[PDB]
Amino acid sequence: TEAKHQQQFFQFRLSGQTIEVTSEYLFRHSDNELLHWMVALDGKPLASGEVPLDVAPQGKQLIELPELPQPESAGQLWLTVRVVQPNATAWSEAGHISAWQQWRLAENLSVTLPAIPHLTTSEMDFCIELGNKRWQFNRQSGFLSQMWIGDKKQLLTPLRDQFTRAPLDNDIGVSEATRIDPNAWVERWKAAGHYQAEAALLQCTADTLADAVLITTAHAWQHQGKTLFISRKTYRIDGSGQMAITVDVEVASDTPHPARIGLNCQLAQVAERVNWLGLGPQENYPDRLTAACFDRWDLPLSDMYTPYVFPSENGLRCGTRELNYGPHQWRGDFQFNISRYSQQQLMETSHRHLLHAEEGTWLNIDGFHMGIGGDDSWSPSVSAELQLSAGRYHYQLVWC
Amino acid sequence: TEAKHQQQFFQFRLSGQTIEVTSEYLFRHSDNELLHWMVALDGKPLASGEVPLDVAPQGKQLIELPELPQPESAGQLWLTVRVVQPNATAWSEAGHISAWQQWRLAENLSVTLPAIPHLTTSEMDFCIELGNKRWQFNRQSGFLSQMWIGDKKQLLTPLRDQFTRAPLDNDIGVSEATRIDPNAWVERWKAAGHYQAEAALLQCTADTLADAVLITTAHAWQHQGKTLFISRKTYRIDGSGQMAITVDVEVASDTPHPARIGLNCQLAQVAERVNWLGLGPQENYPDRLTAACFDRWDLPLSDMYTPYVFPSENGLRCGTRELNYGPHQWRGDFQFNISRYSQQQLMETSHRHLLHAEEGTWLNIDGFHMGIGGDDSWSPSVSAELQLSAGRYHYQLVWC
Repeated sequence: TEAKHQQQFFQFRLSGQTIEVTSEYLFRHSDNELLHWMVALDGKPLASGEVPLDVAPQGKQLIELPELPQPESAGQLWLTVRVVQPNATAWSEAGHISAWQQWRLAENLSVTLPAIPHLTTSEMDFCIELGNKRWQFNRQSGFLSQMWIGDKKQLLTPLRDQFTRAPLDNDIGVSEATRIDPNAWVERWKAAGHYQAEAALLQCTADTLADAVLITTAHAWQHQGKTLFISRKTYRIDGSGQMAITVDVEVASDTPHPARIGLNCQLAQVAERVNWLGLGPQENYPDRLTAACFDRWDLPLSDMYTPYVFPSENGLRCGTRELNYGPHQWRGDFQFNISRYSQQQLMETSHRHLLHAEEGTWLNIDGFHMGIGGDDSWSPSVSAELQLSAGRYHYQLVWC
Repeated sequence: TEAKHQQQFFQFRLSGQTIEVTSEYLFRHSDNELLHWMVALDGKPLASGEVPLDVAPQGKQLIELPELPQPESAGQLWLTVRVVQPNATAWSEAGHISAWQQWRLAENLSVTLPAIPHLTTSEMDFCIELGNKRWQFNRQSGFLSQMWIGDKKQLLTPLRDQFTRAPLDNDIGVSEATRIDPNAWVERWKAAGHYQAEAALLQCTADTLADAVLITTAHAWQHQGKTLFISRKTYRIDGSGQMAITVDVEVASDTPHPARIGLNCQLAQVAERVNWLGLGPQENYPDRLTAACFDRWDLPLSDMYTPYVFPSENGLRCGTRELNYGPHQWRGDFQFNISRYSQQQLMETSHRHLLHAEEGTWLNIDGFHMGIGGDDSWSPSVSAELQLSAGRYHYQLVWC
């Protein structure tokens, strides 16, 4: 689909209210083409229309959109156009989409303003109660170890920072089985000990505010006395049941740049659908997301796993502002994937048919994710602006 | 100096311990050239050496550095090389530097761990007392309005967010006085109301931790019912006298990208020197910083103001991890300028001789600063990666 979008024969430019369509056909007029446009406010459709394409080969057609309805709610307005072929051809069905493009329109930042959670202090854990719910923070590990909705535990594995991915074929960087590229990203990550790095708890305290509870943690990841990453976190659990998570990550400049900076947990839930506001229905990465579109997407959970024959990191969706899985909701500005296979099982399994679904749902939420490359697959091919080289990283997430 | 660095006739590459020098002379051997190298750990010199250059025209010389001393103190090791001409020529004195380059070496992230400040609540202000010191937060404006060291006030103007700069000639985008470019950055900033935008206080509360005090603020900047920017802040005043400031800024995607995202205040101090760990002795911008070097720099305060004949934003230093001015210290990862002229007076004064020094010191500390452009001066010339287009911005600062 990335190939389809980049190779599309119509190119689009949005002046202000005008869409300029350019034909990259050399010989045919656009005689089987219908432009559909839609304006949505973070997934919700506000306006839509249809305009027949009437563009010569290598020519341009100006399409003036009507007066768009400047809404009242906060959020980002998005314009999406798609060229549909209303007639079947010898090679395509009626209604075939041949080209599309999306733009941000006007944005309206929200300035609207929003019991009290109870903090139990044991020597081994911090427990925060609000209503039926509980949050449990292991004071020895420093991680949120368990969550309670009603009577039922929500996690099978604690919420923990993750800096690695199960390596893609581009990460592995081999074209002949007998020759290993020592500059390959997986060779550099393994030699740096990214997959072996142990978290050293630096700080984990709890403070009761007059409207919430604040858990502060700091961890250092180390391999052989070298600190690779430091993760500083604050968890703000308010009376409205939200858990605001702020993460500041420092990466040593001399370590190879990590594949991702995010969080990972094994949810106890196995739900059927994934619902979320972000880029594209399909899998998209920071290096490959131009074909994706921002919208509200809703797919079965099997659709969020790409069954590459050699298993690797897969199924990521970027630009996500909201993710819904069962009763849980995560908001912010993140990338995610979600599936029944941990990154460890993906990395250790040579064939997709040897994968087995693990008992809950593995959730990877990334503030930051490296590009996937692909200029070739036998040398480092992620461009320098798609590498996580900034050294300090910040992201915020809200879970309910 | 940026022109001197980019045009230098020796080019450098650091493999691992080896410096490869490439000559861009066509006709002369490097017969008046001495490479000086120095390794420092955040300004402090650890090792240094001298190596005569012996490179043919268009040739290469490999220089293997000795065993560098792997230090114990946290911080970033930096390698700086400079080519000096030991002999005078007809056009240069003895000791003339003709070329230089700096690299990051190994980094060691710090994982070391560090009374109680008293919070007065009035209806108009929050006041935090610790020792001799006081911090005052205007509850109606939401800003830190005054600071006390001993008996003496430290601010003449409250610490406030700043999203504008006094426009450069490239921002103004005019080459003929009769013709105004409506796409010029200053025209877009003025039409969007960046210079007129009024801060609307959303939130300002205070919470007393068991080791510090936390002031939380949120502001919205608006022009004619459009929210341009939202600034969310936390001020953490601990028992060690530090004030940790965290700022998260949201920018509306439909406003023109702001010239800077930072803080600005008028310090009551007028001190003689500026001392700081960051890029270059000279003024450097995100678009123009390759000639600068990371080191500890110490200049008179007049050296931090560039007296451009048409006054504009000037004197910024990027990549700064620590800034010292009188008894104050700011740490983090910021850009700053410091001078006796506010951005307003710089913007309103047509000639440098019409500037008058204001009573204290104007401090601008930027998390983020736009590039200055200069491909031409009569059209928009800041490249897209040097524009503040990310929409959400985070920076942290510590004032001590």
